[PDB]
This record gives sequence, structure tokens and C-alpha cells, in this order.
Amino acid sequence: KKMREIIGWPGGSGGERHFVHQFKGECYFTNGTQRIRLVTRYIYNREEYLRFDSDVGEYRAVTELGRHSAEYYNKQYLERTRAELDTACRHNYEETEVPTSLRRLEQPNVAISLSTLVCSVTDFYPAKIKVRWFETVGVSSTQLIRNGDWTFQVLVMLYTCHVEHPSLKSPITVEW
Amino acid sequence: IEADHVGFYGTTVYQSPGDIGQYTHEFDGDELFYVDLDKKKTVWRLPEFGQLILFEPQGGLQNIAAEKHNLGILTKRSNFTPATNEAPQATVFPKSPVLLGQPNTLICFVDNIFPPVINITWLRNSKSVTDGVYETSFLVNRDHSFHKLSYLTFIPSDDDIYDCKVEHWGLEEPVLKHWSSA
Ligand SMILES: *[C@@H]1O[C@H](CO)[C@@H](O)[C@H](O)[C@H]1NC(C)=O
Repeated sequence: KKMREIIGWPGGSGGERHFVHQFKGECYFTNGTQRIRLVTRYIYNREEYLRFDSDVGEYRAVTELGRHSAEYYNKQYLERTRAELDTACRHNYEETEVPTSLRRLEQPNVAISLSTLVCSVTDFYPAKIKVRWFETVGVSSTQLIRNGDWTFQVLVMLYTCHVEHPSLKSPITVEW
Repeated sequence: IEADHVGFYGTTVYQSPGDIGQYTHEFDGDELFYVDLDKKKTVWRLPEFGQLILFEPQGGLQNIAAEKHNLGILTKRSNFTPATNEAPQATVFPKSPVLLGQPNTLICFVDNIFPPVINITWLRNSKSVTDGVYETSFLVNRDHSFHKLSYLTFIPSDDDIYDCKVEHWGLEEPVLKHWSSA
């Protein structure tokens, strides 16, 4: 039960205000862990200057600011970094991301109301969901809304409201 | 860039002055946990996860050390190029369908935050509201900017006017997203 971190490595140098630096480790999964991709970003302020990439297989300068940086990180961290696709990505997914995120199921609360009727689907997880009215036109839904507490919500405007979400055994309906 | 699921690990953000650091993890957008740097402690967004899995806070404290280091380096290399102050975009909306008298959460979504230094405060009828207020970490964007969410626990009533006040260096005047049951 151990989630691991993607190491942001220290760089070298040579050659009063407010300044920012960011490091981003990113894993892109498909078919579970069939296809796994590891992108790494080093960012002064909002400028990504250096980047690792599974598909590339090595560090590459993104801007002039990371010009001599690519060489350095290769000479140094290319070893341990390329291996992080399994020590961090493939690991976290199969070991810590399944018993938690991928296992999280949250049932949606449905409720219709007259503002044009608004079908309110809320507090559901994951995001994958399909909703229909009982018609094709006169329909208009808001973009999927991330609440930021691991629950979503969406409001479809326009009588039964059919909702098919993974967290449910049988698609629930609400009449007006 | 397409996929099935996207986990952000080792996501670090240091900045100065003030030695302001932040380390977090995410999964398909939602924050797993941040690391309290002052108290060297992992703080999971969802406690259930903190009882199932563990993240050694040190592994995060190192990226901070690394990022603190990288900051001074790139700062000089960039020729002391200060960060530019972008204007945030606030949005207020209830967590669940509004019902008079029944407990709810009012959400203030803020986007385009940079640098990661902000003051999202709540107002009930032009009155500062301190208690029942909760924030997320600074969540990363592809912009390499940040978005943040504030939560206000409240009782929906028609005779209450709410405002989300945002104070940032990129603003000569604070944002004031108005919201009310009406
Ligand atoms: C910083 O200053 C040097 C000397 O004028 C200049 O050549 C260089 O382009 C600057 N650095 C960057 C990458 O902005």
C-alpha cells in the first residue's frame, strides 16, 4: 500500500521580484496499463523548458532555457528516469490507484425542476455517465462539472429522466 | 493528447520570495492529497484513501528541495525574468440542487491563477464569512497556470446574497462573483 512519487531532478547552471518554478510528472494510461506514457516537465514560471517523454525516450530542450539542460539530464538521470514508467506509473496504477480511484463508485442524485425543466444530476463518480429525456431536440446540457471533491454534476435542460451511470445496477428514473 | 486515465505524480511548485512550496498528486483531475510541508505530513483529499494507501511525505519534500534549487538556477539563467500576474476567473455554483432550509455547499471555482498566490474569501450579505470555508490545493493546468476551488457550507434562503471575493496581484480590483437563491 505505497504510492510513489515522480522525482523532479535538480539541475546545474553556468553560462527582488517574484519568480516561480514547477515540476510536473504525468502518466497517461490506456487499456489499464497496456499502453503507458510518461511525460515530464520542468517549468520556469509558465514556460516549460525541459521535457522527458516515454515516446521520445530521452530529455529534450523545449525552449532555449533548457538548451544545455537536456544533455545534462540525459548524462545524469536518463537512467533512473526512463525506469520510472514501472517504478512509478505502472506501479501506482496497479497497486494504489485501483483500490482507491478506479474502485470509487458514487451514485448520482437526480431531481427535475421548472426554471424549461432542469434535470439535476449530482455528486456522482466517475465522470462517465449518459442521460436522456422521455425527444432529441429542445435539449441542452451544461458541460460536465467537476466539483473538486471527487464528485461531478451536470444539468440537462428541456416526463421521465433516464440516467445510466456505472455506480448503479439498474438505470434509475425520475418523473415530473 | 488522449488516454484513459491521467495521474499527476511529483507535481511540485516552489516560488519566491517567501519560500512558498506546494506538492500534490492527482488522478483524472481530482487531487489525491497534498503534503503539508510545515508539518511534513500527507493530507489526503479523501480520508478513505489515506487509510488504504500511504505516501511517504519525504518523497515530496525532496522534489521541493529539487524545485527550490531549480528555481534559483532558472531565475538567474532567465536573466531575473519575473513571473507575470494573470487575472483569475471566478465562478459560483451550488454543489447540489438548491433546497430552501436544507444544508448545501456553495462552490467557488477559480481559474487562470498565476502565480499560485491568492485570497479567495466569502461574503454573506456583504459580511466576511470565515467558518465553514474550505479550499483545495492549487490544481495545475496545461497553461501551467492554476485553478482553485473554495467551498462554503450554507443554508439556501432567498433573502441571502452571496459573493465570492478574489484577491490577486494580477488585479487592481478584486473579483466579486455574485450568487443568490433567485
Ligand atoms: C540573458 O542575457 C544574455 C546576455 O545578454 C542573453 O544573451 C541571453 O539571451 C539572456 N538569457 C535568456 C535565455 O533570456
